[PDB]
Amino acid sequence: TDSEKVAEYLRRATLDLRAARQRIRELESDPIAIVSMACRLPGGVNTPQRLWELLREGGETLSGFPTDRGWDLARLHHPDPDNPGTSYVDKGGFLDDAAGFDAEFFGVSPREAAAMDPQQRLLLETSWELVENAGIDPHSLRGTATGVFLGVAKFGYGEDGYSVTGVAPAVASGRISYTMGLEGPSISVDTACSSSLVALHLAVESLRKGESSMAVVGGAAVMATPGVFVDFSRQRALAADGRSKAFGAGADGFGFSEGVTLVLLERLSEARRNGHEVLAVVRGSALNQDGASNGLSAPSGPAQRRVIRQALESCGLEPGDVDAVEAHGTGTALGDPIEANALLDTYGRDRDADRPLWLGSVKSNIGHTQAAAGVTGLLKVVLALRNGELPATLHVEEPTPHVDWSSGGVALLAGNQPWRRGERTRRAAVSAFGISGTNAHVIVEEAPEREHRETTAHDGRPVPLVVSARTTAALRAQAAQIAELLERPDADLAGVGLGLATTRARHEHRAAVVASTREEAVRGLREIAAGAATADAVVEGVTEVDGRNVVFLFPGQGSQWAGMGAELLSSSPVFAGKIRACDESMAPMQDWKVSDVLRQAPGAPGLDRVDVVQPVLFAVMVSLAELWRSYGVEPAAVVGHSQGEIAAAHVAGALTLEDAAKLVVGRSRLMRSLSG
Amino acid sequence: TGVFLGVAKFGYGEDTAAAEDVEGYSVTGVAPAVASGRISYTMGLEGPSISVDTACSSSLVALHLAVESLRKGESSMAVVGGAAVMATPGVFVDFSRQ
Amino acid sequence: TDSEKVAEYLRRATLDLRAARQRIRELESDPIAIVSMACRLPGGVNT
Amino acid sequence: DVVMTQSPLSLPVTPGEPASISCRSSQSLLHSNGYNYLDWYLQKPGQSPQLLIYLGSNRASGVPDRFSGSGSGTDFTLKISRVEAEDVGVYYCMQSLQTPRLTFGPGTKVDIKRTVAAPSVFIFPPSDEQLKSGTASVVCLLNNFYPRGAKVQWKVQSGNSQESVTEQDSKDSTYSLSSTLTLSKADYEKHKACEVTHQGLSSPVTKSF
Amino acid sequence: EVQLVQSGGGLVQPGRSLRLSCTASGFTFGDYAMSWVRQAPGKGLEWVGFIRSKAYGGTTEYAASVKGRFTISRDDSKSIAYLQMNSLKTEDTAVYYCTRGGTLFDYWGQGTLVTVSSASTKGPSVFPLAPSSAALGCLVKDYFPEPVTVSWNSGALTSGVHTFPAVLQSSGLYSLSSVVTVPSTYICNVNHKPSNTKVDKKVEP
Repeated sequence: TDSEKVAEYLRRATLDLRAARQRIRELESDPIAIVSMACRLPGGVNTPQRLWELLREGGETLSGFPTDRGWDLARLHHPDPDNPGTSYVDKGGFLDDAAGFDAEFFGVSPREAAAMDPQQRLLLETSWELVENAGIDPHSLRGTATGVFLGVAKFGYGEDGYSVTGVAPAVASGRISYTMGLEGPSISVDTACSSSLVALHLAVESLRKGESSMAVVGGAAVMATPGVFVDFSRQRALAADGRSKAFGAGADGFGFSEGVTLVLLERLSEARRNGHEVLAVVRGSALNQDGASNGLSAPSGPAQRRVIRQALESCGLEPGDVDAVEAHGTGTALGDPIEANALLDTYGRDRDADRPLWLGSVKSNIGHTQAAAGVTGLLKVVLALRNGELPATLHVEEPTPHVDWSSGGVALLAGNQPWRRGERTRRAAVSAFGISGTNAHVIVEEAPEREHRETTAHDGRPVPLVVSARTTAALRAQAAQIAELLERPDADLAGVGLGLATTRARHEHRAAVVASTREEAVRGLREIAAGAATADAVVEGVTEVDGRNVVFLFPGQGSQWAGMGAELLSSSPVFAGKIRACDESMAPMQDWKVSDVLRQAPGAPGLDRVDVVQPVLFAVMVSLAELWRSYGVEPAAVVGHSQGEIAAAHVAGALTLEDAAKLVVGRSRLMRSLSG
Repeated sequence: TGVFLGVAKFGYGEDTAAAEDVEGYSVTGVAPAVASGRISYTMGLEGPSISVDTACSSSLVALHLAVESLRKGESSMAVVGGAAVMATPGVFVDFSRQ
Repeated sequence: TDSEKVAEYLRRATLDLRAARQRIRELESDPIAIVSMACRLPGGVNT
Repeated sequence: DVVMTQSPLSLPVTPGEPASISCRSSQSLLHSNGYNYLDWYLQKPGQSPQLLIYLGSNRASGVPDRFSGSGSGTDFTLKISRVEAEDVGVYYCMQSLQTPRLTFGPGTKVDIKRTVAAPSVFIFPPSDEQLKSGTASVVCLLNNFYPRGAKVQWKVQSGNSQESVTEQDSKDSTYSLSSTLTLSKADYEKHKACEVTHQGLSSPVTKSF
Repeated sequence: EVQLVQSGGGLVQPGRSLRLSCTASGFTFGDYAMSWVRQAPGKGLEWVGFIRSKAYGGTTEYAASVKGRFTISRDDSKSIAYLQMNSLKTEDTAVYYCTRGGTLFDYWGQGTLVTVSSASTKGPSVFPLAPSSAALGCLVKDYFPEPVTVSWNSGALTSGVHTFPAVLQSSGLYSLSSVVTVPSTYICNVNHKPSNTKVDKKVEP
């Protein structure tokens, strides 16, 4: 029709235009969800423990120059700041243990493990923990398109054999993808203290280009040699009592020790579709350079204002939509006034009227942490979204008098402020400024609310509790933790063997327990590392082949139990369905019902006449197979004999149900003429 | 205009010892992340500066990133490339005939 | 009749579609150009 | 089956704040498959108007994305997420279920919201040159009576009269009006007086010869 | 991009024709209507001829209240849309411009102003206001032909000065005003293309 094809063309054009504009909008901007996090800060693991707990009050700076490392003491420390080869200020936090490694778990020879920078070992451990704490089985990531975009610097070397020693301290350590088996791009950047931040930026672009599905972003340091603590001491920049004070009355700029941080990013739509967990959203970033300043290492306010405005424009937001900002503290005598003035100029100018812009800094409580500083700031902000509180440590009372602190709507976070949910969706910003002169700004937003769920269980319903992945770890010993890591104060179910990330494929060892009452894991299974058990399966598998071939047997004629169970008939639905189907198939030729005999209901015939015994067993056997096949166990070479030849044929698909049933009954009846 | 480079190897002559470098010319002269900073500071550019390092292919990798920065309307012009090190004799020693 | 209106609307829609496709191509597949080069190489090479 | 159109006819705005305009018809503009035959037009001061959005929500190229259209049946709405200082112009609805369609009519106007001011009326008696040459003239300048609502009565009673207008010219929304009465002195001697009333200035200030 | 090259205009004088036309490029004439809208000074605009022409149909569709007075004409196959304007009238003084559609007036262009009348003259008035107890100005009564520029003291002070364009009014009297505000020496010399007046005014109550 002349008046219809034109309408169809118009409709197609409108739909295509809408789709094209939506695609353009998606390409130029797209929310990125943070799925999981993992960190290793000096003094304690990660997430809550070393965070919302410590961040409530603060502390740190345990000093204690490490003794495990060589680090000749009684010579580095000297009161004279002008001494040639010494350094003052002997404080400064440090990692509890940096030489720890498992080696055998990741499959590396101890000789190669010894000649290995601690950054790589800590990165491997933290990456495994990060993937684990996301509900994603690490073994399923093999062959995917995830990439790593981290930032690492070279901190000292071993000054003291056919290989290594030219590949372990190689900076470009993308061996994480080698061990895990990834295929995305692997990049190691270096842009001084802001490196992690700019690294993050790169990842975002890839996530919007479709060349990667998920990204791993983070940073690390180890501070192996004394090194910096000496050199900066000769520059009179580092100051004593190394507690860094941000926006106060002190000037130290203390170069705090190591720290490792990693986060996992994925496109929001994919995260919603797959069914992962979303913690926070990233929706814009900006990078720039200080340009020609009054010195190689000197901040420039105009560049910071420009980058802040650029980030705000890229996000498509307004400067009045941000409630809290994390600052690049680095407490010195010059950086803090410049940063404060820049923030007042860009975020000020009649912000609201009454709402002040809260300001804080993590480095005032945990230290500079070298290259992994910026991402560490993220680890603060997101937690503030997940607890409805602003962890305002800021261990300094009197503000800096150089900057016009008053006459503005930017209030220092002296105490603590509620951060509850509700209207006016929460937003935050982080910033980083490196030594080389590269500046970065990032805006983050609270995750959408979707939490309804349901409640089930609490019935009898026996639940398997396959071990928490007894694995390649020493074939022993580690079972201990799995025995004790499952301590339940008040909970139930907790399916570990489920698709849950803990799966770990139970690499080699494996173990199991089945119950519905209590734990019973602290029982024999616990002492299985040094003893035996009572009624629990213990296996020494070697996963010779992960997927074994499967065969079934089908000989009976002698089972003759007293009723082939009935509780499974009532509970398992597939068993009952197959039993009923077989009974219906056999109904129109013989009067007896297999279900009635099975239930031992009154009026059922005794298990003496063969005409009942032979068919009933058959009606059971096939059903059992239907159960096994229902659990992903597919046989290949059923070889059962005697009266089970026909059952095997039915399982093999060579015969129909009614044909086999009628053959069974006829054979039994004709044989019944012979007895004694 | 942005800068994208890839370099990493021994710190000049290394060894030796310090003296009286109160200014700090000893740490900002052998850093791999300061080459782009020096180029930007001397030339006066204001684009992003990147000092990537992923071994023998690093230069090409840098090129890829530069393309992205040009297609997003972020940098007007890009200065890509790769620099060797020409450092102290060595390297040959660790290759044990392999 | 109504044919003229439908034709005009279809033409405007096609024009907008062409503009959108050009924008997408410039966003994702815009060719880049090389202006000049410099190098230092073993021996006397320079230029 | 002619269809009328209408609009709020007044919407002072400020930068940053969003804006919305409603537009209703007399009969449904739907077609066999919908796609209401409604278009929006905007004319900036000093240039010919250009199309904004057609067929409901099909914002044309070049137009900033801040504009959006919605509605159906006999009611539609145009929304602007953020208003800026570069758009004052005038906006018109347009229907396409017909063809003999004449001019839009009143449409609607957009101005800058600002605090209400008051006029400062100054009256100037005619000079000798007009009296000795021909007719006379008297002015009743208003001098920044913002917002609109100027009126004059010339109480004596008053026939022919002339007036001018002022626009959003430089600052603080200055609006002014003048009077250009024409009359000889012989018949002007009967009276010795323009009266102006403003929505902000409640008092009807009257000036005499 | 530049397919609107509308040109023409003049004094015409009642009982005459005109050569109003608009040129186009870029697109194709063969599949486009023309349309024509005229905007009256200080009034709403309206369609000149309800053109709906060209294309395959090639019709005319003259507008109401025309009846061939505005001479639809509309030559097509010359990359032009010339519209004849014979037998004009004093009423239809306005700014006319073409369009790039029949029902979707999407692309417009610069119009041409046409005035068909003859009134007023070049006679200034320098009318003083004589404030009693902060107003001052000049009220030149005739400045035709347009335009006429007015300056105060050949520069000097410029604050609180309003050009204040005035209506044509009966008998086509082109009037202007200056209404400069001063507190508590003053020249309102008027410049016109044929001659210059350069006369001041002092206001005394």
